[PDB]
Amino acid sequence: GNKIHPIGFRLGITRDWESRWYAGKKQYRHLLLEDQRIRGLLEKELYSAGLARVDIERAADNVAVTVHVAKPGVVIGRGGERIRVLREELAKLTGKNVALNVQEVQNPNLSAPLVAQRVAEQIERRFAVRRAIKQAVQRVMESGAKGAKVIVSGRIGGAEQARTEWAAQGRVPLHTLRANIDYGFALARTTYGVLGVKAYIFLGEV
Amino acid sequence: RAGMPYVNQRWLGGMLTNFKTISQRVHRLEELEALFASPEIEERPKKEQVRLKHELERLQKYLSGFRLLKRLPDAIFVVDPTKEAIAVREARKLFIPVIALADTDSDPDLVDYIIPGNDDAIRSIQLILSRAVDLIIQAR
Amino acid sequence: ARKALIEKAKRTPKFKVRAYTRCVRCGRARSVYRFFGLCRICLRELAHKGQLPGVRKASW
Amino acid sequence: ARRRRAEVRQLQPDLVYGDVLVTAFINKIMRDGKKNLAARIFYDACKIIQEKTGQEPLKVFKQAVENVKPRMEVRSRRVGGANYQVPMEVSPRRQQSLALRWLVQAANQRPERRAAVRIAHELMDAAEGKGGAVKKKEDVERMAEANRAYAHYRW
Amino acid sequence: EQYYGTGRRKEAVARVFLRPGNGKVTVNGQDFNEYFQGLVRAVAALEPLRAVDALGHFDAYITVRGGGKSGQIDAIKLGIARALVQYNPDYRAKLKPLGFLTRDARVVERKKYGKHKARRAPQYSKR
Amino acid sequence: KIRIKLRGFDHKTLDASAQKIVEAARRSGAQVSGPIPLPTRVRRFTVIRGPFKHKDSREHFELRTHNRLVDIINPNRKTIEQLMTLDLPTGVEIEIKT
RNA sequence: CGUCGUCAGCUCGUGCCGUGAGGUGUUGGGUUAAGUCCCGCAACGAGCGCAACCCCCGCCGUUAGUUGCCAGCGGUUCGGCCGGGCACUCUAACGGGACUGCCCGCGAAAGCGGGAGGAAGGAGGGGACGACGUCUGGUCAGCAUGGCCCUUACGGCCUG
RNA sequence: UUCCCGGGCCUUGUAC
Ligand SMILES: [Zn+2]
Repeated sequence: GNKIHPIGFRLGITRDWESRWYAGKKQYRHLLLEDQRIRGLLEKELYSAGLARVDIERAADNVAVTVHVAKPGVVIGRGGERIRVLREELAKLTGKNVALNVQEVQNPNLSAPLVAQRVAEQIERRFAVRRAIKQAVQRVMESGAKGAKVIVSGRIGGAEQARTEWAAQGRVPLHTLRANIDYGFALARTTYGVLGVKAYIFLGEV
Repeated sequence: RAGMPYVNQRWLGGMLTNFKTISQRVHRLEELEALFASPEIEERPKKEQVRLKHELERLQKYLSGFRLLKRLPDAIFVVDPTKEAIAVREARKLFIPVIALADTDSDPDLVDYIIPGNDDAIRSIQLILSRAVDLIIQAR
Repeated sequence: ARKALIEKAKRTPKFKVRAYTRCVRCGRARSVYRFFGLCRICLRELAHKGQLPGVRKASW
Repeated sequence: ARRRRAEVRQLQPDLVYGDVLVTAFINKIMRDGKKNLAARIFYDACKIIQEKTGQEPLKVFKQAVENVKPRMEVRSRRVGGANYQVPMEVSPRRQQSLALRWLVQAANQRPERRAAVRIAHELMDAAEGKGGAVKKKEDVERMAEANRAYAHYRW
Repeated sequence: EQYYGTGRRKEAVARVFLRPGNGKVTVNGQDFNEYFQGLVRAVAALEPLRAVDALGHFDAYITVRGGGKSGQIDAIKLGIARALVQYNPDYRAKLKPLGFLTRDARVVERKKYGKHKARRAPQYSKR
Repeated sequence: KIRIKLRGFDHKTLDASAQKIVEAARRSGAQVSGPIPLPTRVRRFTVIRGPFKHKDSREHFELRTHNRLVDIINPNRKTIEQLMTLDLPTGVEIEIKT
């Protein structure tokens, strides 16, 4: 067992870093800490919006945050007021005139994190696990997506014994570098403990 | 020397009962053949090209001639009904008339149109097949 | 990794030598690196998640 | 090895003499990977041979080599939890191996203070047919051919 | 006029300059024998010379950097081989079979975690 | 007489930035020294993959910094104003020293 | 995260056999590091696997010459020290190159033995990479979390 | 490759 992170395996090629900036040893730690704090706040807030990715850029004493959301309607609001207060929040947190940006993800069925949170919510709502997994994999397969794989951790249906479910279809070549496999993990909290869901989606090559 | 297809290397088990699956291989061979004659081959470094060359060679050896069949055939011509018993069974199962150049060790009942002759003796096969193809060409 | 222990490290302890380093993510004080200010587990997790600019898997 | 034949490494022939046996000898003298020291020991030894004994020490070295070269070896065999020291033929490669090995250990075995004089004395004596290496070879030979009754175990 | 060869072996790099002369070799502005003083393998540098009836025709200027003495000698060897090749191509026909125009490419293997040094596992007993 | 320092984590964006600067300067009259590659600096971090034990796991990570040099010669005033104005990519870091 | 184990195996679609459980594929001969590949064979494929794609070392080339280098020039208070130059080493980026590719011979083929050209010759030498699963494996003391337990104490602050 | 240790594949007797 003990498969490695599919994203960390492809940082060099076919995948790109979430945080894109340079800093010396003198100030690496501070920037990293503030970046982590920003990510924490944003993930805590915008969960309802269907968060996908948070990109952090720095050019010169300024931050350019990009947020990938399924539905920008939630984040922006009725006439672009919500974002404003959101901006202010970040502006209050770290006083370097951040510039928030929102991007909408095309066909949300082809984003592993979104599938992950969807399945997690289904689990949290006491759904049937196996049926939900088949539905999810089929839904992913409908929209191109040359491969799909979904794994659920354990403690299925409040049972006394934990067990992995697992289901996949298509091609999921985890061993090839030129794969561009999108990965997503979600955690579901229920009355009988925590469950982990993983989703891999395979989209073309080269 | 005719439009008719042929199988002359080895009868892959299921060319008729599993025609769709073999048609998948026909499609694959077509796609490879197209790819090698395309100016997009500069990707896929030399070793992968060599692997694809091996694959293409294999599919060419085995599936050549069969490529002509866009669908199920209308009849089958077999040199030896016993050596090619599998093909006979498939044709029988799919209501495809069978023509055989049988010999002393064959089953007449399994062939609709039988030519009692020789299976060895290159001369005999040459004569029979030449006459048959000439009749094919003449009647077009 | 008690909470009280976490806040105890964020005050000047009347002398220099009592000061030390804790992980800024989990409050571990056993495998923290000066460069990042993270424990080895958190470092590995964040590196795999691709949230460390320029940090990549090494092979040579 | 279970498949291959473990190809023999071809040693680089010595510089002064243009010979491979000398290279093998100096390699066998080696400890802790000090080539220069071993070569110096060998050269000093051969110079001592030259001064003491008239003729070129290359020939005396070679002659000692085929002097202390055996032909029979006894090997253990495990049949029904018993030992069967069957005699067996040695390939020239194996011959050379044990010859050089015995020569070097015998050289190290002498009670003389300096290594060079020890190896020189052992070399000259082995050429003559006396010393530790020679006596050990007749030891192994007499251990062999004494249990010829075991020869049926071809192995 | 400049007959040049590179020469590299086990992290050592050389630069050799052969010019017509009486057969004087100098490295780092110093005599060959003095530089490799006491090294029995020093003469293992210039057998490429004697292979082709040289050693009487060519004065050599050698600038060599990096690696150890044995690596130094090997780099010099390959350098002179390449320079002699540059002199006249035909020499190749008699140099290649003797094993002088190949670049030896075995270096120190990387030390591996879980081992003492790249191969040696820590000792364990009392199974 | 003006030296231009380019530091980065990604070599591709660094090369792109250096190319942009060199091209813009070359267009702007006087000649330049050209992109001088410098030896990259490597930091290494070996960790235990496991959270509790198995000290024989030891996954590796590296952080490498790539360096450039431009060294514009015979500075022009309009060349100078051309600099400090062109927006640089996010990842790349710039430095100016006479 | 460790181990079996970087062992080579674990399955599916369609088609054939059997009334059915099921079987074939995945067995047999040979060969590989390998379920790698060939032939035979009622099967033809495909997925996770192996291999490859990625990184380093080894040869060469094109952009690039400062803090790197100094072959051919002029000085030098002789140390690249200056004037001077990117020839060479290097430094980094992008490529080329190795593919049983050519020849002889042996085999029905995969292949085998021996040559040549090459820096390298028959997975060139290492790295990253761990399949379906087993071990009620390890970790509630990195962290996260279900249920019990304590809250003038099993909480917290100092000295030793 | 006889034997010691640990594996893989193919063959045979008694229980789920
Ligand atoms: Zn931590």
